[PDB]
Amino acid sequence: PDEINKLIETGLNTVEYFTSQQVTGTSSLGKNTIPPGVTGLLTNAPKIAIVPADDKTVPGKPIPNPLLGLDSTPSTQTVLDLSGKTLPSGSYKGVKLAKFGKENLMTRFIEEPRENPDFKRGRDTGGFHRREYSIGWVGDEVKVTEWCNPSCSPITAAARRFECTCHQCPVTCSECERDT
Amino acid sequence: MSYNYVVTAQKPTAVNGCVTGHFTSAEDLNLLIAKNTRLEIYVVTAEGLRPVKEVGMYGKIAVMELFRPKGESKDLLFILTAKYNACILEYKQSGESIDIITRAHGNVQDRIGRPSETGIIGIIDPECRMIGLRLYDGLFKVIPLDRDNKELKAFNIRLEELHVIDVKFLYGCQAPTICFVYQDPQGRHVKTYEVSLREKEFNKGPWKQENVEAEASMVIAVPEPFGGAIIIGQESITYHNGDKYLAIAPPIIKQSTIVCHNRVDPNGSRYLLGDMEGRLFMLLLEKEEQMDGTVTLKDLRVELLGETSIAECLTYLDNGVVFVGSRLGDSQLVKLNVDSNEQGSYVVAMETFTNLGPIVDMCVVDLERQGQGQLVTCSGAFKEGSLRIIRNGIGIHEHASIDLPGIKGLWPLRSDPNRETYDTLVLSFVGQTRVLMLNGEEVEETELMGFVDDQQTFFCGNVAHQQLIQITSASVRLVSQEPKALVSEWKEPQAKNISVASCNSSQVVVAVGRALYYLQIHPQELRQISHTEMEHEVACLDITPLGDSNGLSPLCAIGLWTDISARILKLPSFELLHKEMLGGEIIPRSILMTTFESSHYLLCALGDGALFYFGLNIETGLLSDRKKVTLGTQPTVLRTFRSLSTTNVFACSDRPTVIYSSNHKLVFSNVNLKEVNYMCPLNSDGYPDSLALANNSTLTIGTIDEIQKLHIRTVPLYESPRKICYQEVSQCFGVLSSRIEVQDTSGGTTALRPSASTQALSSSVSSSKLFSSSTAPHETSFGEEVEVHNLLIIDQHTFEVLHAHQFLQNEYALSLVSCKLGKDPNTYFIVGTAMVYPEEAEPKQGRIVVFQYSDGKLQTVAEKEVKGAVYSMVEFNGKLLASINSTVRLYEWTTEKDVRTECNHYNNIMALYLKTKGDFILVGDLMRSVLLLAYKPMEGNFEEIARDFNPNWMSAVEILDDDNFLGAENAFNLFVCQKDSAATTDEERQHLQEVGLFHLGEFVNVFCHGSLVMQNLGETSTPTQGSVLFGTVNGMIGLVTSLSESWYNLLLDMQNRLNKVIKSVGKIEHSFWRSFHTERKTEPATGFIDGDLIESFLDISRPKMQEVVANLQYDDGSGMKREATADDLIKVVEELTRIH
Amino acid sequence: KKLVIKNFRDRPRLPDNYTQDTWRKLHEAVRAVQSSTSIRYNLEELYQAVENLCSHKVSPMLYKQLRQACEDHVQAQILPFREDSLDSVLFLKKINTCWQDHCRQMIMIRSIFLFLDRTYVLQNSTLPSIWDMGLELFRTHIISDKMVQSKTIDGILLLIERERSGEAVDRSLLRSLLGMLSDLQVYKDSFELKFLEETNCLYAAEGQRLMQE
Ligand SMILES: [Zn+2]
Ligand SMILES: [Zn+2]
Repeated sequence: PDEINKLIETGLNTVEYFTSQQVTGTSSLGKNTIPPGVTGLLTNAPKIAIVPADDKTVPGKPIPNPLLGLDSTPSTQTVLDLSGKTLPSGSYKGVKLAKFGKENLMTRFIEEPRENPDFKRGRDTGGFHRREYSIGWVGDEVKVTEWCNPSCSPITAAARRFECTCHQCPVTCSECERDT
Repeated sequence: MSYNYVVTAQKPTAVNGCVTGHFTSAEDLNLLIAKNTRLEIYVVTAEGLRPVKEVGMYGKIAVMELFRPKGESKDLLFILTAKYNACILEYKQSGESIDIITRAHGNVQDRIGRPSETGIIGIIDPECRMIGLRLYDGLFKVIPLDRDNKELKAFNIRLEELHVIDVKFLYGCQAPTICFVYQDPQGRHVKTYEVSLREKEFNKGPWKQENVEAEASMVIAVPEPFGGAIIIGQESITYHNGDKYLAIAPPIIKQSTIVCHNRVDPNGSRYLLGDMEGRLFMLLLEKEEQMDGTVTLKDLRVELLGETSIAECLTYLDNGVVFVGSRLGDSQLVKLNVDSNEQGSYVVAMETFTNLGPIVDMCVVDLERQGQGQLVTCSGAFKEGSLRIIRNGIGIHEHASIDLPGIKGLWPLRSDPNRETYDTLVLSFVGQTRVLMLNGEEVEETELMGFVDDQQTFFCGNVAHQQLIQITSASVRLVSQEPKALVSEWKEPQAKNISVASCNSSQVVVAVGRALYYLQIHPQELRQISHTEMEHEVACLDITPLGDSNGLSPLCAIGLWTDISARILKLPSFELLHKEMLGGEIIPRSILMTTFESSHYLLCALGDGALFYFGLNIETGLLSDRKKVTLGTQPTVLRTFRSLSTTNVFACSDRPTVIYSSNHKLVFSNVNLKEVNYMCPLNSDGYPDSLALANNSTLTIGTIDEIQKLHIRTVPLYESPRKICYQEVSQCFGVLSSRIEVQDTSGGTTALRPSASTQALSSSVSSSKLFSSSTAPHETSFGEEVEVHNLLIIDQHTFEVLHAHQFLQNEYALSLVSCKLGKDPNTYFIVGTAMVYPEEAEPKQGRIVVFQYSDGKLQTVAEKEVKGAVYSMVEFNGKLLASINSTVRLYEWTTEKDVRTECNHYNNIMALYLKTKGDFILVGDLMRSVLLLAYKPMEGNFEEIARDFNPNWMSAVEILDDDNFLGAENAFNLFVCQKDSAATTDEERQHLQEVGLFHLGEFVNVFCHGSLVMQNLGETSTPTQGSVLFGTVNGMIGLVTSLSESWYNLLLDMQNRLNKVIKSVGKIEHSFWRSFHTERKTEPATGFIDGDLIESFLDISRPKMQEVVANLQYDDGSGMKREATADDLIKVVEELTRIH
Repeated sequence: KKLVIKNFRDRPRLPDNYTQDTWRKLHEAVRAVQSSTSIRYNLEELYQAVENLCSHKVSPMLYKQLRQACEDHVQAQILPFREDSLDSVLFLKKINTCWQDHCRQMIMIRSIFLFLDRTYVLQNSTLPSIWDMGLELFRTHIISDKMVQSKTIDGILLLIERERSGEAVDRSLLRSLLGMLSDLQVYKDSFELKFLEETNCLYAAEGQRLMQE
């Protein structure tokens, strides 16, 4: 839980942009803003806050480096050439973060659904899927693998797919579908 | 392998900037206005601004300041384009010539650099020794103001403070002092710097001040007398003068942000501040002489003046008259009362000028069905909300103008049987008349024997047998020419007064209540041929004779008052021939029979402002292909009048028009004028074949202009509009709107002011509870803004807000369309929305409502659901092709009356723009460019066909023809993709190449098929093909059309010839300006000919003309390879300027 | 290009009455459209009287006058209804004729003042059509802020409740009264709930009663 080393701008909803843009030539996304309701897990040395190195204290099939083009399957793959010339692909949020990451030594973000609530995501703070973000940047290329980490699992700079310590959690969530 | 043409149909109206000074002459006060690509120069005088010169730049005026360097008699203009095209200009006028000359020019673009936020800053030292340009980060480029820096070469210094906000040199200082505000982690510091041209670097400012206002936004540098710089923040102001530090926080600022300024005094005394929401402030720093040393500033304070337009630019002129350049509203001229009027408003509206932008959406429509589309556009933003109606109009050359406040009808006489030109004009006012004699070209008030003037005339003119006739409330009166005296006077048997009266050379008909008498005109007498009574009171008559007839009408048109009929009576008997019912609650108010091309028509016209017209055949005396249109809101009055060699009507009203037959079909041409109450032809000799018009304030004579220009009609909304559609059956429009409301502990949000949505007839809220599941945002409680979106149904004719359907809290409307689905015969208003919340990065919830304007109000028929925003939808072959976020769904309209998913496409980063031709769908992405989808009938689903492979941040998009797709992105450029024709591979078909690039300089918001020029399309060979209009944030409206390969080279060649002979207003190369340019690449230009250039050809001297066809040739489309002088191009250019 | 009239006598005007004598012909025309009388100035002349009288700076004071004319006539229409001769069916036909008339007599007016409505009032979102302006008056006093509401409502349901079980009730009388309520914008609010709240109740009973029966 930190506090000073967490000062950047929060952007607005997509639609807000869509709106503000039609009235002024000016289009805003060309600023170091982190998309609302999303947090980066990188303190090393919820705007931003420290987190456990990793965690063995529970199940945890790790997530394959996004770059080493490996198959996690239940997930989303976002490519983003930081120089045009090649079409981006994936999901909108994927792309957004992809760029926010690379431009700041940061590689992991967690998006707590708007629904409910330091970081005690476990028994109590459980019951429904969450969104995960792992990012890697070799050259102008950038790739992001995002997936769903059950509501009660922890949150670590370690990229892992968890199972379900709070046997209460869901099966398949809106985000999760389409993921292959 | 693709060719298009692009002309501007309307210069940009939004005002990017404005500056005052002495540019034209040392003794003249000037006002320079930057539109975008245009520069308007005015001159203060008294009532307003006098246009002196208006040039168009080849770039986006990014900076525009003036300076007075000792040596030059007057001021000079520094203008820096957005493509970093710098330059200085002088104003030279030698008689009939006025040139703005380039006294230097270059390009201050560095190949490296990082485009600072806060944009391009352009400043100048009061010592006028050099200019300063904060272009990229940490690099304050400097330019030497030496009288020989014609290339403008400049050096570039370093900055150890990357994030800078505002910068401005400081006055009265031995060495150029540069003050600015910069941000870092520890906050926003505000320091200074000394600059030297020899050492070519910074030395060190006289002071500094580590921690200052959290939200400092403007560095206001004060002149000689006081000195120092003021810092405007978001809630507190601070002034420094080296060793001076004050501060004040008037709660008046708390409300909103200040966004512009202007010093009112040649020395820090009084200033002007612009509020981000309309407010207008006046900040004064009450000076203070010590006791004998010098001047020291005492206390400063901010006091509210009132409300203006949303002031982008701000500039004081004279007598307390401030000019307010709005960018999302109408700019304006204001009076600064020193004597607070009612409601204590120091501000007082003087005058305003049209501002179409930002055009956020628009539809092409032809209400009259005459084959001439008009433009209704959702214009403007917040408070400046509005709709605009762009229509092609006719004008009037205004020969003369009197100041008559009360004309209630006017007629043209003829003093003597000898001369054939009028020489008189009778002007009726309320309880009286007045005869006017045209002494050649003058106006003196005579008197005429036979007539009265203590009564109010209803008619008067030259009847048969050298006699004049005056019908008034009291009686009709006959008079003589040569002898000139009263020679006969009818009258209502019992002193009753005439209510309605008709007349003409030979006959006369007048009404008295229901009583309707008929008189014939003979030698020294008014013979009373007949009399009759109608069931209801009469309200209009017209006995205009027709056919080959000899002045005698067999008929009498008429319109009555409770039954609301409009029949044609046979004269001698008043027998009935044709009785036509119409109206409902509004009566006829003006009528008139007439022959247009050779066909006779009868034209009644309600008090509504409606206008019926039938194909009245004189022979049988009956009418018969009943048509109808609407012209105004006030009861018009028809009046016939002849043109060059043809005849035609003239509908006087709030919206003046001019009926006539263009081709066995009626045509209406709103006259580019405001009100036009009464009118008559005027054939004086001093005024040849003219017209006489009277509004409520003035009588004016003049001839018809007849050179389409564009007329703009505006309907305020006081709340921002986002989309609009046209319902061809409910005769009303669809407009998604949106108002901003504040926070009030009570239970919540209250408005900010009335508006389209809060003040309408019917008005329902959404009772739909599909999201009542939870919905719990914990940021509502303390003052805040919150968009409330409504659907406004608007009346086609009156533009009154009929019904106002509100939406679910925190819900935004963003789609809209009027169509018919499946086998369902109705016609609905289908909306597309999204549930928006700041804590979310995007919407997960949204819906597709389906309405119907049954009558008086809406009625939610269908109501499907979906996860995420519905960025755009559109009627696709009966089916309903909408699109949510990454998804592109197709829907069906069952017999049960429901919409059910039926096909999808998820391969898009964000689908924002749709378009529908056949079974072809053109999709535009936020950044993934365009894609050509397709509906496979049999397959029952989607199939990508092609797609641009270049990353493009689409802004709008359109389908021109089967094979070409037009797109426009945030880069400010246009491009055209085309399905490859190398049908060799089945993969080289997955690609479509950008076969056209052009740099518009405008941020297009909407495109759309439709023209503004009278079409007359049967099979008519046109030089250009297709027609697409497009809206722009800057109010600019433009047009795009396709070309014959054969016409491209000529025009492309011609374009080139012109760029060599034409001086540029900054010595900027047209090839450069129009170069496709993004932060990424910078290709040239292609498949695009900007017609703006190819039109400046008709405005340059004839000598230069030939100096262009100079060896020019031409060969395909037509048989040639030989030269061609001007009179060839002129033909083409001219003939080509007809499509807009 | 300016212009001035030579010898603008500026004389055909010495006395003055053709104003307040026209405002008089209008008060009458109105008070006699209201209170079902017949006027004797026959419509068109009265119309032209407005169109001429109706010129900026004056139109505004005219509107206020035409408004307050009704404003007065309606408040007068209340008194009777504020009685107690209880047959919630007379009370109804009463209020219906009291509406069916105010209707045709605001339609009469509009036609006379057509010029004032479609000139001044129409050029003002601020100001309501003469029509809409009467609806707003017939609302404030009569169907609103009165026992009349809850006496018209409790009486409309009553008519239905009794058709939902074996009596007749004269469709017209209600199609009219309900229409009115609609035209007046108090339907889906001074009648809807109750109606439903009273239906999702009556039928609730029928369920049991009829299941067992
Ligand atoms: Zn999930
Ligand atoms: Zn779990």
